Amino acid sequence: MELVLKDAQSALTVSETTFGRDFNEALVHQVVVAYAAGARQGTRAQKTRAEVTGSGKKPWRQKGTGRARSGSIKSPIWRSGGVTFAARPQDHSQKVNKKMYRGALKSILSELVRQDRLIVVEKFSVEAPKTKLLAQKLKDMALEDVLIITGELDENLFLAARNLHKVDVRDATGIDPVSLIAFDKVVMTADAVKQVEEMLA
Amino acid sequence: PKIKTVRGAAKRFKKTGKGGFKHKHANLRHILTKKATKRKRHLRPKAMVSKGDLGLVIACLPYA
Amino acid sequence: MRLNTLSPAEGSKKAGKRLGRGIGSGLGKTGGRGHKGQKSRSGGGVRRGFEGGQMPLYRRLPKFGFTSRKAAITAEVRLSDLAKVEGGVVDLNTLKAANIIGIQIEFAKVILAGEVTTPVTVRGLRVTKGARAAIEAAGGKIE
Amino acid sequence: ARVKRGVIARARHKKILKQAKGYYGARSRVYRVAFQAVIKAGQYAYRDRRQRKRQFRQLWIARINAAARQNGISYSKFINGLKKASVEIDRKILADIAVFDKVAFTALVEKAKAALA
RNA sequence: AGCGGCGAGCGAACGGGGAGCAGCCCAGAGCCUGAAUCAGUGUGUGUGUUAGUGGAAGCGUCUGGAAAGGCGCGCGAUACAGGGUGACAGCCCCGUACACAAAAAUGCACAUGCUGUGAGCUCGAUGAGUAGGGCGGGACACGUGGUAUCCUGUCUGAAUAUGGGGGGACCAUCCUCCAAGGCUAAAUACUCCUGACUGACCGAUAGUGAACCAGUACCGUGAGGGAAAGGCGAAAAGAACCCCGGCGAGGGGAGUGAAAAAGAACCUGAAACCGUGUACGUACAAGCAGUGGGAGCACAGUGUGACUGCGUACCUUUUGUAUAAUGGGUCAGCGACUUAUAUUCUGUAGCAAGGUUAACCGAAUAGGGGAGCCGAAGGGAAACCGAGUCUUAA
Repeated sequence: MELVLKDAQSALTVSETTFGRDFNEALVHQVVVAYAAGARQGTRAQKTRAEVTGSGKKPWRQKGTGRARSGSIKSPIWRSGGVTFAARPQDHSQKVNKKMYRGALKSILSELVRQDRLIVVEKFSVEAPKTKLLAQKLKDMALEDVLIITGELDENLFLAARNLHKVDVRDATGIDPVSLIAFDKVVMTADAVKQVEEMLA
Repeated sequence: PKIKTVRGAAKRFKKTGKGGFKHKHANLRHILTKKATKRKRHLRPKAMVSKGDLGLVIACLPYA
Repeated sequence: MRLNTLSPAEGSKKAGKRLGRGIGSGLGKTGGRGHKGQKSRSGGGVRRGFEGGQMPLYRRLPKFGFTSRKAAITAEVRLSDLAKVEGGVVDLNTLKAANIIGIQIEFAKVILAGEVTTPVTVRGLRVTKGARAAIEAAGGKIE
Repeated sequence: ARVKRGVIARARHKKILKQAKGYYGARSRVYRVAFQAVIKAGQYAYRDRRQRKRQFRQLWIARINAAARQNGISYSKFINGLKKASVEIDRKILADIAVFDKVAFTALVEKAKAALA
């Protein structure tokens, strides 16, 4: 394919496999859910009938009293004892194949040039590490909810979007399923789209 | 945990190419003088496990 | 292509049987288990190969044979693997460098299983009669 | 994700107690009794949509039989005399005529008495 | 693989990928002779911990009881984590990002001075009631089995490096090691406790037994058991005063307040259950109390329902229940097919004669890691042969 720049108008060359694939929705839905489930901190637990504080004394006798038969004050039928299938902390991660993860990202980047939400820049830096300048760096660009993806380790630019809520700065190696979708524009420097084209082959 | 193979079944059956199981025939251990030589001749090849028994064997042999 | 627009493939997610939840679900009041027996109890159900108390099939039948301890250290080399051995010389130790056989293997056999194409050199292995007639049919020498 | 079920069990119970208005005693107030009052009342409603079409045909036939006999014929000979005359009025309208326009029924009986005999 | 009433079941190693990786002493006398070590103690430095300090910017306006809301127009941002404020605050407050701080006492490194052990070289030395054995047990995945190896209660008993152990009965080779002395960091397991921080965790019958003076009240001789019980309002402004009453209790005013139907027995205030008022029905009519038809009446379609046809609850369990079989006084809340891992099958998705990694590393859902696993070849008990192979002299 071709990716026209923001103002230099000199479209750098990308492989059409990575930015012009047909969209696979079942592939992208699976990798956007496995990203979402692998973000779960599965930290909860309840108490089974073993773990509730109480005695194993049978409350009344088995026969004789006209009550229903019981054998533990910690049974789950009873108030204040026992969750039946109580939770444990678990791992909600999913396995994604690498060719499914890379096929998803190649299918998201192909769709971002379809709905014109990929804009490739050649440089996006900011002189001072100030949020005020970047707040401006995006008015002339006409951006409000954006994800910046750079190839270098720009810490001046990185701090200047740390307070802006709708602006995210990445490093071209930590771009993911849900970040390439949940932002209105994706803006990539030309050194960064060289690397992203590479890792997705 | 892993499923434990019924180890006494893993000595009676062996899995074949299309998926079934070969097994030695019964009735050829002892008490053979009274058995006919024709009858003992047909118990010497290995046979295939029958249709109705196969669900009981793949239950027993999960790593076959 | 937003987060509230992505769907699974059709039929990729079946729901999952929820048992004991009323008359309309078709799984209420027994949980698909039927009426009172061993198999309708919690944890009930007999072990594998149980036949009632009839002698089970894996105990009705004789054990036979032995484990070889030489079949565990032998492997078969298809002719598809004679092109991946990285050098045109198929030793035993160069089949392991390409991850073809396995590191604990002492004997390999090259069998006629598909398309030897290149000048190859099998040294120190066994080949079959078909594989010998195919390695030499592509220009290969067996030692 | 614990789910408390007080809101939708209240609504499910309230829906059934609302169908039980006018029922006697605990069949209007108590859910356990009012549920099987409402389930029985729907069972009867199914059955008496069948019985309604019989009970009215019973009522028409009893009125045509009376109104034929004032004109001097039985119900059987009047219905046979109408079919031999190829008159295709049903019994709902034949009974409607019999109370509202009697002189339009004495004409129907005459047209039956003629073409019968 | 094996073990195994060869049943139920038990279950390895070798080898490979990783985390972390240090080796040293005594059985000993010399030359040299603090000779690095490894410790403790003390100044010294670097660094935490134990108090803290600074933090950056918003006003009009409408609704409202009150603005943090709406509409308008600005400003901070390495700070839009969070919390509080009369409703939802970047800019009101506390903070946060950031930049800083220590009398004194301590953790850690380092620099070490001073003390204790004690190097390096020459040589010798090479751990005996032991190994092994007989008996009985136990541990090894291994139940004495053909069974190694280890431990040892009992009884015995070597060789002493030209010698001894092991290599799964045993023997011969020939490979490998040197028992009968000891020390040894990291990778590992855990959390009474402290600090932050997080949650597709709970939200007062839940979550700890315990949101509340809870291991309490209570119960037991005792060991021990073991509760229930949260919410006024923004702020007590928590009701001055007047009435009835017994200088009561409760109430009615007056007042506060946005609200007292927020009045403390206090947010919301459901249902069972109990009343009052109104409409209709009902004192000659027999029964699952409804349903179908249906007058009359009362309202503004609703309500009631005379008379009338049909009509023996629900569940459970059963050949079969109105059954005089089970269960339920009723309401409200809770209450029962889960979870982990392995396996097989269907759906689906990716890649296909290949497909996928595990641990771990890691700027952490990326990338690396192909150890492996499954598949592409099977017959045979096996050796073996191999698109065939076993059977069998054939």
